[PDB]
Amino acid sequence: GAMAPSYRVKRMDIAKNDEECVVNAANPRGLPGDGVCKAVYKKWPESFKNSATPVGTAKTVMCGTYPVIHAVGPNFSNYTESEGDRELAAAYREVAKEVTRLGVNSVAIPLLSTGVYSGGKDRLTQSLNHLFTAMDSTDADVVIYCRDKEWEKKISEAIQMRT
Ligand SMILES: Cn1nccc1C(=O)NCc1cccs1
Ligand SMILES: [Cl-]
Ligand SMILES: [Cl-]
Ligand SMILES: [Cl-]
Repeated sequence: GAMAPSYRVKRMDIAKNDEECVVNAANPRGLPGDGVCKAVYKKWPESFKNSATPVGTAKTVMCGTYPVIHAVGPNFSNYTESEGDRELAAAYREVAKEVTRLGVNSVAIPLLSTGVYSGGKDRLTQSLNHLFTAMDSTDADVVIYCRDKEWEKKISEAIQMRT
């Protein structure tokens, strides 16, 4: 575990993370995809060998010894708000199980279902709160990666509020 488990947020490409493993915002088919997924495909393409997994699940594949946790959030274009909310919560719970299983002291994690799977809605708070619900019982340092300057501020505020 980390000596004093923390949450942090950085506004930069998660392919440049300084953590012991990464969470991919994957598609269910293990395709290269777009946004975070495409960045992860560029950096760790070996990790997409048999990475396909259903919605609401996480599947870890090594790139060398570097774990890539493929976490499949729901596409809110296809799910009802209710069912999507349940699958988004479930994907983060599976991430917390994988992070624990791997024994890492740190993890880089994007906000699932906030990009092209958001169904055109701002889901920062929904996705971040499900992240916290899952990760709070883990002792890994969690570093959340985002690209939007306003999101960085809001994620940072949400973290510092609970400290
Ligand atoms: C941190 N990062 N590295 C590369 C691209 C991004 C990013 O956060 N993009 C927006 C998305 C959030 C979830 C799916 S796409
Ligand atoms: Cl960058
Ligand atoms: Cl997304
Ligand atoms: Cl963002």
